[PDB]
Amino acid sequence: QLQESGGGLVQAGGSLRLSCAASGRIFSTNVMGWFRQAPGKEREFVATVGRIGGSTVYADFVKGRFTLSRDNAKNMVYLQMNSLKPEDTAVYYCGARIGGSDRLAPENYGYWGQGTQVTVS
Amino acid sequence: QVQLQESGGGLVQAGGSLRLSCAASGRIFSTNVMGWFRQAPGKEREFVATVGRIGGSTVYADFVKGRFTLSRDNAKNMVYLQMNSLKPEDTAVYYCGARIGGSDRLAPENYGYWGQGTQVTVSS
Amino acid sequence: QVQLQESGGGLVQAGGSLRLSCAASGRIFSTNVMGWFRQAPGKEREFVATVGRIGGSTVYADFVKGRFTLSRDNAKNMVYLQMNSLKPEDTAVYYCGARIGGSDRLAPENYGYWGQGTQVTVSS
Amino acid sequence: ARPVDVSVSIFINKIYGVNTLEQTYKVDGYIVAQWTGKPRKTPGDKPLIVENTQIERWINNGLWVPALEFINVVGSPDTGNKRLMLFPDGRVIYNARFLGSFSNDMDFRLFPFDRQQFVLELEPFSYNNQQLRFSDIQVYTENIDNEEIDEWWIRGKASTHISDIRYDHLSPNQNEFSRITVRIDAVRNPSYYLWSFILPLGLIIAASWSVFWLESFSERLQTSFTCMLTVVAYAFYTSNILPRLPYTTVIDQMIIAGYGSIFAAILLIIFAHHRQDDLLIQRSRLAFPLGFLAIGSVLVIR
Amino acid sequence: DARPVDVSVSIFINKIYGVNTLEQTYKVDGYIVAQWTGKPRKTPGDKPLIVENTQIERWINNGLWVPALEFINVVGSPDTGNKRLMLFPDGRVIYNARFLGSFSNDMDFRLFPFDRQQFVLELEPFSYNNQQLRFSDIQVYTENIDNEEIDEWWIRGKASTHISDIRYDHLSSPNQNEFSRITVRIDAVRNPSYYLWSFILPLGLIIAASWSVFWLESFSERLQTSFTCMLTVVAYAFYTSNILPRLPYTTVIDQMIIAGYGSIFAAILLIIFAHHRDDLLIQRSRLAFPLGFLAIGSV
Ligand code: NA
Repeated sequence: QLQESGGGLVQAGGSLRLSCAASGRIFSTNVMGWFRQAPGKEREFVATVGRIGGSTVYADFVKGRFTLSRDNAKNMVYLQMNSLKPEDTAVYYCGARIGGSDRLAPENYGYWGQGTQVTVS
Repeated sequence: QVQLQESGGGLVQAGGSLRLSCAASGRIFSTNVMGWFRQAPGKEREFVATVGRIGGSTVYADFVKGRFTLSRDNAKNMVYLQMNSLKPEDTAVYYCGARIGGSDRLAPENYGYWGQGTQVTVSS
Repeated sequence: QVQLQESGGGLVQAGGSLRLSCAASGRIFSTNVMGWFRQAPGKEREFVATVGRIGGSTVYADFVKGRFTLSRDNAKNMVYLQMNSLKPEDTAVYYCGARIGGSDRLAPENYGYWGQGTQVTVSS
Repeated sequence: ARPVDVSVSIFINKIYGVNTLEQTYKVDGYIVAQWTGKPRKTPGDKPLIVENTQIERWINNGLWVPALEFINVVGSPDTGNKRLMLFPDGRVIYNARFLGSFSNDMDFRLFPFDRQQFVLELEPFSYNNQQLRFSDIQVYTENIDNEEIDEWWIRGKASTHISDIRYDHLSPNQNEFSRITVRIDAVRNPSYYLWSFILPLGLIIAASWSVFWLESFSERLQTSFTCMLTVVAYAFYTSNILPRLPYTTVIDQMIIAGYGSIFAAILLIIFAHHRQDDLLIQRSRLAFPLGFLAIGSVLVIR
Repeated sequence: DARPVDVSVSIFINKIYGVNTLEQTYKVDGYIVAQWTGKPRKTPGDKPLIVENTQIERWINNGLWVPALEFINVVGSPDTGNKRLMLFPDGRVIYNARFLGSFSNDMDFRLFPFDRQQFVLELEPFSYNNQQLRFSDIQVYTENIDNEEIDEWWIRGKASTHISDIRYDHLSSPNQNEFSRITVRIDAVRNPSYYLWSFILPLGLIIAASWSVFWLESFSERLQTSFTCMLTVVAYAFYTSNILPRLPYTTVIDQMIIAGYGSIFAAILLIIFAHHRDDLLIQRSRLAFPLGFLAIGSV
């Protein structure tokens, strides 16, 4: 089970810190990734950890504005989102990679959370 | 298994245009195996066009010289041969065949389930 | 079970020409195994000519020097040796052999079913 | 200064040579990379083609040609013909044929019904996304006549992604690289494994239940060893053909269930011969079949 | 303005071997010859000039045009041995090179050991469309075979050739998106003698021998010899699996192995059913069981 939080309304240019609590059989937070889905559009990748140590994979629209971090102690990941713009308005979901061979593919993620709404004017 | 029916040919003046169509029906899950052939009285059945191995490519006989185009409609299981700048030498009955096996897209031997054919005549 | 029969030999003057024939009969699947040899009085039977491994090639002894030419008629199971510019050194019995096996078509030991041979005498 | 926009096209001719143990596969194809440099003068003001060894002479003279690395290639790829096409307007097209061994995560636990995702990951070796960024990617694959003769069944058109990899060990905004990702989905052709492996195994395991129809404790126990020995004889038939893996597959679990079923019968047969002449429990000619299928369904819960 | 350069090609195939059934590849050793006419040039003594191996590079650097020809269906870079340019004063240029490469082609081994294959070679310029370079003709020369009893494959017919044009949709960047292609094809059939005498014949005697269980007179004998037979097919299936090629589908021999399993299994059922329903009457299926097997075999 996964639960998101930290969404809300923010002014264009502001910041938000999304949080994803993980519970259950999850040896490490590496398997977790962030996604977003706007009304009518498809669920698109946002961020997850890179294969090799020190690397992180971000969607092309991030452009250095977001930053994925992890708190293995609390078994969590955070998406620090800055310089937000109206294009970023969507429901942000937190997923857990359940195999496959594509970190950026929603098809390879299960245990999705309810999602947390992010709205930018 | 399958059956093929040509259509779209007729009489046209040198330089005109025709569009041949071939409709397939039966145990066929792709139109990639279909190929156009022609055969005028006096000569042997010679290859004209079919799909290439890699996506986006198409194989044409040396006598096409870019004048004929093979298009596809996988949804309707139909192939089309747009023939332009027609010459009097293009006169023949154009056949539509389905590839049975082998590994030579150009050899008619590897094609079966031939159709009745459509006559294509080009005058001056 | 193979039988070989030579012919075409005879008397000729220096610089003349002969055309030798060899007819094969029995369990033979091709004329490629056939090869010409010659043996002089008190000399070891030496290689002359036979087909090459790759199509269009032919093996000739060093003393041929472009003078002889090996051709064949597979349909009739026959090979021919055209001998031009004959010299007294070419006097010998010319034998027709079939290549049993091995991997050295220049070695008489890899040939069998030898024929009776045809005499070639170059007078001078 | 803005980064160079590099457009990429990957043509995949063949994917084959899966190494289950190493989780690798071979990919033959072409890679095309196009970008726009500064205008230049060419013979007859027409496009100029430069092939193979001659490329090196333009690079030594200043022509910028960035190295694009296959992130997931094992060893140096086998690069064949390669050319440049230099347009007078500045456009540059780099084209090369490659054969490479590529790796990715591959799970064969549902063999012979497993499903794999063949991946190519491409990234500039030295230029970050402030200097070189992939603007787009297109993939072209083989037009299949019929897949009944093929080992893998392709499912869907190639999937693509363009993302940014951020490296924490390069220390301002100069530690992000542009990465292309291509994915080909495929399912294993199971026909052979169904008919020549799974089916004969079911017959062997089922035929071991025949011992219960023998009318002598001597016959039943002795024949149980011939069955145990048949499962072993079948074990090295599967081991000699099925891929080498560091874990058990479906077939493997069947084989293990077979060992237990026969070993169970040995105990029951002995248990029946000393419990009270218990031909009633020897009538477990239906219990054993039922118990196996029950546990068998649970085995394939993955 | 200028017409395409006409290139005449000749291919000498020394050996097709090393078939890999699962990879659908095969090895080809041979020569490639490519001839075209360039700008007339001076040559020492006005005789043809010969340039070999590393020296060829110096001539390309000095402006000599030598287009790269690619084997479309070669897997990996081919192993090129000696290579040669022959330059004539009238302009003719003849490129010659030895090659060994692994080639791919659609190969169907479903009728093994009675399968027929078409080994092909596909030649196409790597960079020049058919407005700059076209193939004028293709000649193919193959090996002269003595006796094919020792050869794994039996060649049938003369090598077929094709010259065609390949049009690429992705090259719309006026009318230069077409490439000339040569195609060679070698038709061959497999030599099945080995597989008939060492694989299909013994497997027949084993499947047949299993049918003699219906001639044992006690029920405990019929069922126990059936396991000996079952174990013989298992041992035999493994003998075959260790020699016959790896494929993603069953072959004739595999279906025979499978039929051996089904026959023995069905017999094991008939032996028990006949016992509990000591009926030696149906045990007289000594002729019924083999016929029913052959009847189903056709289907
Ligand atoms: Na025994």
